[PDB]
Amino acid sequence: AKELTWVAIGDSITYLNDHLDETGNRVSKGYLTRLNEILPNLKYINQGHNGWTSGGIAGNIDSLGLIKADVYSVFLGTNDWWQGRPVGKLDDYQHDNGNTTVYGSFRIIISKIRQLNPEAKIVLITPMQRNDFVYIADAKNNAFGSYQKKNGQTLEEFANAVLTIGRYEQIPVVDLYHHPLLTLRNMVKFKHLKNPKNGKYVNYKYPAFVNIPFNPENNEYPYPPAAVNLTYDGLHPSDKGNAIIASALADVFRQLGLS
Ligand SMILES: [Cl-]
Repeated sequence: AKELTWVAIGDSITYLNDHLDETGNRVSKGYLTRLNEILPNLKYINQGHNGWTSGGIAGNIDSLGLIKADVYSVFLGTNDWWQGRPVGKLDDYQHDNGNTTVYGSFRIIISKIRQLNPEAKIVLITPMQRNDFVYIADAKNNAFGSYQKKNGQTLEEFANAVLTIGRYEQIPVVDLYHHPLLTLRNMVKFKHLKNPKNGKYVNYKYPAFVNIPFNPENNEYPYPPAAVNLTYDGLHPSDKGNAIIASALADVFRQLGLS
């Protein structure tokens, strides 16, 4: 019945597929679930680790319980960007300079996959753009969007590194970063914020909201249900976001002959 085991390696965007309560139930189907609806012979294993960088994945690579499978996807980098990890250069992927850059981490991860199954298909997924993130369970956990550099690096540099590794290895890449539907303006409808001039709440869409302070101690959660668009919190995909991701991933799986 064309059954294929698919290990999905990732961060919270992958993790949350099977923990919808952690989205505040804003999401009903994650991208693994949706991929499987499109390609029902693909049997996912969720190796998404909540909050992890590619550095964390690579650094713990022998302790994740990774198993032999027919196809692996790797969807990492957004947390590396936020944490300011150096992207590195292709040389860090080609040679063992340690788990000290994103390129280095991908070297470790792809090498492990090939150890597990030298015959397995591999797909890389670039980070999606992200707007201002506010954690639904604790608003003190927040981050600015990818319109701004973090530690001198753009999120686009991380997407470009993934694309470069894909080209070097002749491994297909799902480019979410440059996906024409996955734009900053469509991440959230508005941020619900106090107007500094009068203390009253106002719906500020993007890019207006970049100019309005958010104080999590003096402001309700700034992304009520009405704010959901491609994400429910600035960062993590909504049902709509997950559908677009799953469709893009399904196209690549088809091209690889996995359908
Ligand atoms: Cl699972």
